Amino acid sequence: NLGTELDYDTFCFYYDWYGSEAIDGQYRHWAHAIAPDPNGGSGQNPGTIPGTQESIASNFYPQLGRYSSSDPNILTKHMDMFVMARTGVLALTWWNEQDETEAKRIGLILDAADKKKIKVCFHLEPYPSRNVQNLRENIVKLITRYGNHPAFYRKDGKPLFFIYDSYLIEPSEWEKLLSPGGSITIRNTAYDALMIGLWTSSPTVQRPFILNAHFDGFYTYFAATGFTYGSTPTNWVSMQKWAKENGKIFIPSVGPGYIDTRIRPWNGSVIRTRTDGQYYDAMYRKAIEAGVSAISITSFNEWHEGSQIEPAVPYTSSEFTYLDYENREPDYYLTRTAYWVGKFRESK
Ligand SMILES: OC[C@H]1O[C@H](O[C@H]2[C@@H](O)[C@H](O)[C@@H](CO)O[C@@H]2O)[C@@H](O)[C@@H](O)[C@@H]1O
Ligand SMILES: OC[C@H]1NC[C@@H](O)[C@@H](O[C@H]2O[C@H](CO)[C@@H](O)[C@H](O)[C@H]2O)[C@@H]1O
Repeated sequence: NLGTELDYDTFCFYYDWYGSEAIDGQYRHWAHAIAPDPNGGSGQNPGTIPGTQESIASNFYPQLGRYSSSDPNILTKHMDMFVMARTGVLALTWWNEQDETEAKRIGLILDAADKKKIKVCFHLEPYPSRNVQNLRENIVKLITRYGNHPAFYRKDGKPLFFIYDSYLIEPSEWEKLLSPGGSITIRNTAYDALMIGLWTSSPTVQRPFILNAHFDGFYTYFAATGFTYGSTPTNWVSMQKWAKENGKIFIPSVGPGYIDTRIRPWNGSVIRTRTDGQYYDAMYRKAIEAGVSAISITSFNEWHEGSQIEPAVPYTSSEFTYLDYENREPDYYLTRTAYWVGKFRESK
């Protein structure tokens, strides 16, 4: 009873797409295309970020440098950072890449997590031609391949998946997978799981979707307050009330800030400034105050979107002057997370 234990109802969104030239053949994701402006006309030549030491695809700079997500020693350090933050579940981005380098990374992550008693669940992304049939096939593959790993997450005996952009699939399709009567149901099978869909817009649209698709719960993802109805924290009390009334699990997503203008220069309206951690505090406070049973954190290391709690350091190159953690130390967002985990556990 030290107040330092991992919390297993706290989920931190984790990305394993970073590479080094040495380990992966390229500085993967540190190099990144610059997205054209959706409202910016037809002849755009936006360019790319080369992913050199001076110029990486983030408005911030990692304390660990241009790391490889395949590097066992980087993984060990990340797991130690999870321990520091008291975040007991790593929610791994999963893009269905069906290649051996990804299979290797997933094994390394599970192994490194287990050494620190961290758990892993999968964040199922909108991969090409994703539909309920191949989703089932991939759920089967993941549970079969990893269900016996000691680090594989379970809640009251069930695996848990977050489904990004779930709303892109019709409720009549979801019901085949998620209804107890569905033609390809996972309910009452070896592959049953808590399915947590992405709540985006207004209750008028989202309430029937969640009910008719038979999702077990919902999350909101976006670190930038106000980006969607779901990511507007003043809605969370109301959202929790509905969740409780309808037997659903609400897992609001909290983040320390947002900025993606290195890769999306036209997207400045979505910037949310960290102000020495006050933004993080405000958002985490709203989640706890809503009376939820679980909280998700956006993100551990989505460096592109500037939502990361992973330690960042001050850096000025000839190419760019990076943002940093201002008056706070590089590990401030890890220790502040630990602080909020404590408060969460206090009132659970
Ligand atoms: O405009 C860039 C925007 O893209 C991403 O969000 C998109 C999508 O995933 C979401 O489902 C909807 C919800 O309204 O919005 C976009 O279409 C995110 O990367 C976001 O942070 C970013 O601003
Ligand atoms: O994990 C859910 C959701 N979060 C924000 C992004 O990480 C998004 O993925 C895409 O955008 C990133 C850059 O922010 C890009 O590098 C990646 O290729 C896209 O998939 C993700 O689905």
